[PDB]
Amino acid sequence: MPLAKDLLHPSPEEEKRKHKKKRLVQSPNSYFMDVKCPGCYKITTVFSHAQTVVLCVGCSTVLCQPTGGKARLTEGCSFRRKQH
Amino acid sequence: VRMNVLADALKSINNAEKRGKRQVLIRPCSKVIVRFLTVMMKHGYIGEFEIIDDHRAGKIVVNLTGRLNKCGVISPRFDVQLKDLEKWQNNLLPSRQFGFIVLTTSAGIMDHEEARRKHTGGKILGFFF
Amino acid sequence: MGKCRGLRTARKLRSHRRDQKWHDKQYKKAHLGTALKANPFGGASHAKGIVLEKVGVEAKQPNSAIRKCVRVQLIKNGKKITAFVPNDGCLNFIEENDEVLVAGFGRKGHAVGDIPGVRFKVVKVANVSLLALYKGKKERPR
Amino acid sequence: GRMHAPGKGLSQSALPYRRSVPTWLKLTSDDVKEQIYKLAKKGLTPSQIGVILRDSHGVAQVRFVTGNKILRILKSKGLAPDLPEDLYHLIKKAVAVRKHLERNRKDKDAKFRLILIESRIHRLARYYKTKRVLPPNWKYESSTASALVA
RNA sequence: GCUGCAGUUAAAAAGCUCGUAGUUGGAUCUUGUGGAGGGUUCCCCGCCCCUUGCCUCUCGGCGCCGGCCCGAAGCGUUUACUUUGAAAAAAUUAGAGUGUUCAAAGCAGGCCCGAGCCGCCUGGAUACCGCAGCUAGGAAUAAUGGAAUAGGACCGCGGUUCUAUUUUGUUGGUUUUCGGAACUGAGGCCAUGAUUAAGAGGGACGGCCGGGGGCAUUCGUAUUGCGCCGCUAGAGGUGAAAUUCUUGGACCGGCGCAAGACGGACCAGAGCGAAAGCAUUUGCCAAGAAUGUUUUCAUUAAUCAAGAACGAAAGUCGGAGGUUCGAAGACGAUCAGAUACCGUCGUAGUUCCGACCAUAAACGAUGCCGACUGGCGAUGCGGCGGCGUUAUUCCCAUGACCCGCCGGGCAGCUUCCGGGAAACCAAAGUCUUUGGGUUCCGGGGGGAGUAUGGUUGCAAAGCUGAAACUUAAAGGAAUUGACGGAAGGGCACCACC
Repeated sequence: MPLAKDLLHPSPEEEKRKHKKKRLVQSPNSYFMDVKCPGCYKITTVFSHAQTVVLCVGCSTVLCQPTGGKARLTEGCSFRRKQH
Repeated sequence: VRMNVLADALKSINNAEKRGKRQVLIRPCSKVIVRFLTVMMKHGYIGEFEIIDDHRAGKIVVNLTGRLNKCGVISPRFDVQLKDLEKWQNNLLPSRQFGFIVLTTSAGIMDHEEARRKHTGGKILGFFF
Repeated sequence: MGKCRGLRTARKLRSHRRDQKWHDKQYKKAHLGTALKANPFGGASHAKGIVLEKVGVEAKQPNSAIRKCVRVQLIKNGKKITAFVPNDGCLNFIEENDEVLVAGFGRKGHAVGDIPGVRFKVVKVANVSLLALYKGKKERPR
Repeated sequence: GRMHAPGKGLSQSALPYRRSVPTWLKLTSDDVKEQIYKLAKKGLTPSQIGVILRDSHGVAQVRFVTGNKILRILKSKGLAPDLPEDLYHLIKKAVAVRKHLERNRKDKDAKFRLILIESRIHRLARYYKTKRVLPPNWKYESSTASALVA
């Protein structure tokens, strides 16, 4: 520490690269996403850390896979946040 | 745990002032800490302070100067009856001339100098000088 | 520090102090009364006895001297105490099978100086002081 | 930190300050309710229920599209279980331990760990039973453990 | 040592964990304006919705012109705390007055007139009195309180039941009425009632991780013994020897078999476990930490007398086994002596199964939980971000190597953070500027972990635990010398070759 540093107003990601409950306001580090690949032609919305298999109603019947954190998607783009 | 919130609070601002700082971060924000620091601000030992708001309990940030030497807590909270007063303030203050024992009364939170003019005893919280 | 500072902990304080006071040496003698039972005195400042017989008592090193004490039995206990005799030639003014008056040294339990095994001294032979016998302002009453 | 291990750790969920909808979403309060009731039939318990909504459906959480929690919604029907799943999962674990302990009497480690999980039941029970969520005569024993988990 | 002590090494943290009593416990439920008292807003009436919350009234006063208004009556869910009253024997004490010759005391005494005034004046205060109980005011602080399987509001109505004794002048027979009380239905009116989710805890979920534990199974070499084959004289062992072994042949070399024991190098200031502890293969059985999560519950917590589980090695009891090492014991040396160090032989034990035993330098000689306060480079695990090499199927499956970031873990380096008697320590720091929560424990050195009684154990012992008497030192850290059958250099024919 330079022992005089500001703490009222932090840098956009040089003082918001910190742990999420050590920030001034607590934010998640997760997001939603609007998908719609071909294997299942429907505008699905899915959480980033899936935690469970997300099913498909088309020819496919799998979209995700829950790993140790985020979730590995598949061969279908479909991406957004949106906003959060 | 964090049995007493106010007691953990003052040690930060005590430690911080010694090293040479002028901004701090104290959590988790009790109403009791607010009215304490209000009285401590009037006399002039600290500057204006900003209360950040969270739903959890909030966080408070303070701007301070080297005028403060030390603010301590006294726990557990004893009673005073305006004849016990003189005995307390002798032990806890560097001098008669200045230093301020704080306490809470039914007439609100205030210094000892004010309580004597209202004829109100009550429960003692901390001190500073 | 390192101990309770509650507001309702009067019991845990006043019962702890009442226990840890007994580890003090002084307190433990006063209140058990084992002092009284073990001592040849009843706690009385002086005591009276009858002579048994003169002795010579050797000194502790470095000092070497012979210290010419007496040995005495008491009136009211019948037990035996070994008692020092003060200044030069005062031994002669104590005669065997008479009464004497004893008194502690001034250290209140412990043997004093280079003489071991002695915890008492002698002050009056028979209503007459060792001083006036020694100085010569009185004479033997016999 | 931990209540029967020496450890300390952070992994707690952190919610945003906001709490609108937010805007993007659907299934009015009422839609969410019938979506839930179907799941509880299938044996999905309240913790599982919120997960299976959050992962694949448009909710952030079911506390900002309803004025109630997931459990209170089920309770208002009368379709809530007679003991909390929290208590159930403790008791569910300890029976298998006792089976393994009968099959192997030289697994002192298992015997040790049972003392922890056992005592952790009794502490939890003394929360509910004082709050009038359990009968004030109910106790935990080998026999009552067997019957209540089945 | 409450104010106000100490526990790494000086006396001193239970071996370790669980756990009731006890003690302690997060955040959250109202502010401005005229008059009055004091400044230049701010601290008895009122106002925004509230303002000492209400009504309902009726009996006994105040009013104003039958009619109307406002004091006293029930009280604001309950306590602690604080503030004001009441009620407190004297003496003592504090303390006012008073010249005891001054004082310790004492409660007195002082004035004008020749007596001729037949008198005058004045004191004998006041304070204090732990508690607990009695009284009134305050509403911050700390406990406690309500409608979530609804009942709060209004003369809202019904259904049902009981009862009150007043009046028709009085007294009797009857019937409603009025009042009080009790219970039942359907319907209006409430913004119709849930504070947040602790950088507190519990629980679910996902992918991983580890010489963690239990059970089963697999493998290696060595050691010892046995059989067989080959060659011939010494072999063991030590500082030097000897006991001992040996032409029915040892040692040595080759080949096969059996028994028991044991997991090398790899194996590290690396990992896991509460501690004690835990390394060959593979499978099964249950368990756990960390991390990820916009999931769940909503204070469920912290530390702990009683009580409970685990707890090295040795030892005890009953069975199995017994290669190796080996207390005891028998020998050989060394020594004046040598019950020893050294060599040979060797019982118990060492191993496994079932019961006991509860102790260790069970040592980081350092309680547990929480907050705050420097820098730097690594390592193990999880997650996330990235200019690239690298694996394969040719191509972002997930692998290896490189760089950076975020958690929690074993550790290190660095310094006028600060502390300490110093050694040292980012904790042993934030301590005469002393108070975050809580448990255990210490009081000069011996006597003594002895005496004694209690308790547990088959035994061995464990736990609990004094005094008489004795003594002025015992002990810690550091510095300078001397000494060392300690280490590294150098030197002398009073040293050697």
